[PDB]
Amino acid sequence: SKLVMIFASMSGNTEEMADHIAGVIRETENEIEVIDIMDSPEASILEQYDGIILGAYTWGDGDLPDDFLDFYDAMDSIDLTGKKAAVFGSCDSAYPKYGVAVDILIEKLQERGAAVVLEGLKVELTPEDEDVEKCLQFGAEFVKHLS
Ligand SMILES: Cc1cc2nc3c(=O)[nH]c(=O)nc-3n(C[C@H](O)[C@H](O)[C@H](O)COP(=O)(O)O)c2cc1C
Ligand SMILES: OC[C@H]1O[C@H](O)[C@H](O)[C@@H](O)[C@@H]1O
Repeated sequence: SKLVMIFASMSGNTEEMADHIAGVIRETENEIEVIDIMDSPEASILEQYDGIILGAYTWGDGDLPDDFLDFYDAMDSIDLTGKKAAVFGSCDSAYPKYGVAVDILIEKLQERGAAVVLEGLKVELTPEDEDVEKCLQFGAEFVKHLS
């Protein structure tokens, strides 16, 4: 199957999660294209993949990264029925609205018809060894849901 991952990372933590999730997935007989939101992918490309993984940190007042906002709006015009999807992000518990960018992206994927096959994965700030193992398990479980 063909997979796409779109992530956002300002201080590298969500990037580290993306690289380890995609690196695990890459060891299967599936292709995965990993794209940084700062390269401005158009949301219509999501329609062209069998599975979709989004990664995002949370920004001010429980919001999406600023660089995700145009893409998020463009998701209202895409059809994801049938696709398998999942979301992860780095987070900070000094904020009350903890990791809610993950929950916002999950909700939009649901609205467009994707089958969200994993709970959202939230890691506090920089992954530690246990967090990297969670990233491994996330990629492993995602692949199990494909066909
Ligand atoms: C201005 C600012 C606002 C933030 N707001 C939240 C928030 O509401 N909730 C949250 O969980 N983290 C929030 N954070 C924390 C970032 O999500 C956190 O530092 C994360 O590790 C960044 O991921 P990154 O390294 O991929 O950029 C915010 C951080 C900054 C600097
Ligand atoms: O792409 C726009 C339209 O796509 C689908 O039909 C959605 O279910 C509908 O709510 C939306 O208005």
